[PDB]
Amino acid sequence: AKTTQEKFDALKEAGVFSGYPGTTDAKLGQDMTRAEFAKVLVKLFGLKEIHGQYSYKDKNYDAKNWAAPFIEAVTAEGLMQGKDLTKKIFDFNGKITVEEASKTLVTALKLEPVKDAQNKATDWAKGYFEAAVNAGLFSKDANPKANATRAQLVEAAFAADEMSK
Ligand SMILES: CO[C@@H]1O[C@@H]2CO[C@](C)(C(=O)O)O[C@H]2[C@H](O)[C@@H]1NC(C)=O
Ligand SMILES: CO[C@@H]1O[C@@H]2CO[C@](C)(C(=O)O)O[C@H]2[C@H](O)[C@@H]1NC(C)=O
Repeated sequence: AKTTQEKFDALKEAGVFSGYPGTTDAKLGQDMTRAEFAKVLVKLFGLKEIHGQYSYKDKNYDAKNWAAPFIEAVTAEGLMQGKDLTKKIFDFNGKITVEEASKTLVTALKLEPVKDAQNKATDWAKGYFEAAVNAGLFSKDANPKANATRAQLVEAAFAADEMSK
């Protein structure tokens, strides 16, 4: 049993995570954009990329956006939907939150969301967060509304990959 840095080393090896330019530093106290997390999900679950397609109307969401193949893939898969359907906004530059990540992983893992869960999560996310908590993907005193740290995401990702046989 294996430190957060060691889990990151393993996930980086398997191409799931990448680090930052000019440094081998994992920066586990830093946040992560929704674009970066979409990639992580794609690699975590071996989803196929989707090129030449753009389903969202965010500014600079187009063929010059390195993240679009990943954002399209997690969207076809049902793991992510964006933040509103009417305006078709994904918010690729915003940071992934623990309750958002929770949604994605609970769904990818086909776990049962909890009806009428009591916790601090946003309404739409309460069953997702509670299920993610009970799966050991996030700690029960993580803040569901806070941006997830890279440490928390390494831990959640590593645990999730375990749950896939
Ligand atoms: C700003 O450079 C980027 O940093 C990103 C950090 O978060 C993740 C999910 C990661 O793999 O660590 O994605 C990284 C990008 O791949 C990119 N990294 C590099 C080395 O250019
Ligand atoms: C603001 O509405 C929420 O946005 C969340 C963004 O993160 C994810 C994981 C997403 O699907 O991309 O979950 C979204 C929630 O379902 C919710 N989005 C909607 C359209 O209701």
